[PDB]
Amino acid sequence: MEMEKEFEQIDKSGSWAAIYQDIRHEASDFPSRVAKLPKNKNRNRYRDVSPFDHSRIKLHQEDNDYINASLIKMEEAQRSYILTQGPLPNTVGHFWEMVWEQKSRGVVMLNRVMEKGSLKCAQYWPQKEEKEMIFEDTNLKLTLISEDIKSYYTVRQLELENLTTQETREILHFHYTTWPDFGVPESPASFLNFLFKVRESGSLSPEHGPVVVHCSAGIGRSGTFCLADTCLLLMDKRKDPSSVDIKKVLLEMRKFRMGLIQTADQLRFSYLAVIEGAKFIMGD
Ligand SMILES: CS(=O)(=O)N1C[C@H](O)[C@H]2C[C@@H]1CC[C@H]2O
Ligand SMILES: CS(=O)(=O)N1C[C@H](O)[C@H]2C[C@@H]1CC[C@H]2O
Repeated sequence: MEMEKEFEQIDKSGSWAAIYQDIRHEASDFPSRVAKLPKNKNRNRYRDVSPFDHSRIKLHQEDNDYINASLIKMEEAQRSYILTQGPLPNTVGHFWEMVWEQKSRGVVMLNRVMEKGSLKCAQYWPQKEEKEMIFEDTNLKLTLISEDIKSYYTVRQLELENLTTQETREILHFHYTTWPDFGVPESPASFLNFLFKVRESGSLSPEHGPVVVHCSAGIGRSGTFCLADTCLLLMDKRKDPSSVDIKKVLLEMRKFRMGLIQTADQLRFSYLAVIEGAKFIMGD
């Protein structure tokens, strides 16, 4: 079925939970043996969210190459994404090592450091220009260059230096700051505006390594971001945009990381975002 009228048909019939459970039942199951090794326990935030072995990002290190991060490669859309958990106190150096080694231009953050009165990820970037961060375990230096605070999101320019080689690179930090502590946003307008700002920066384009996108677990809000982006790109590429099937795209992405889209409300929100976004691109 088309999307916008499949949407109204699920609303009127109140069957979002059943649609979402079908996706959970059909989703891929692949091994994650490296994630579960005892030496990696303090490298995982949640015991039930792990990268698959076949798609995990490897650190360029011989001691321990493990990080909780997955490469999502979308062949028809010609886009790739790295989805990862929010960094832990003992993985902030690994996080920036991955950004460096994978040649990423942008980092997309969809959570606040504290939500619901608890810590959802480490403070992993510097908050003042004159107070830079040094990660001694991976030999990197990170400096805040500029910060632009807007009503729904903040963009930061960062400098990452590989202290072994003295090479430097400019990284863009795109921080969506207004996702509610509970539920999903009422309108997708600010989330779509944010997606378009990431696109306009070059951070999603083939002349760079994959964008790094995270929330707390790296599957829920993060899944919504890449699902919406890929569906909108496919609608632009194809002769028949109504042939894009958001459930099929989501199942394809779940071949590369488990659990993408965590609730039926997130699924409904993803439909809403793609529907509204397709009108602004031109459509209607
Ligand atoms: C009732 S439902 O399955 O269709 N469903 C939608 C409803 O709006 C509420 C509660 C439930 C699941 C998500 C949430 O959106
Ligand atoms: C058919 S589609 O547009 O919904 N779609 C094609 C796209 O390339 C992805 C995901 C999905 C089906 C498998 C794969 O080819």
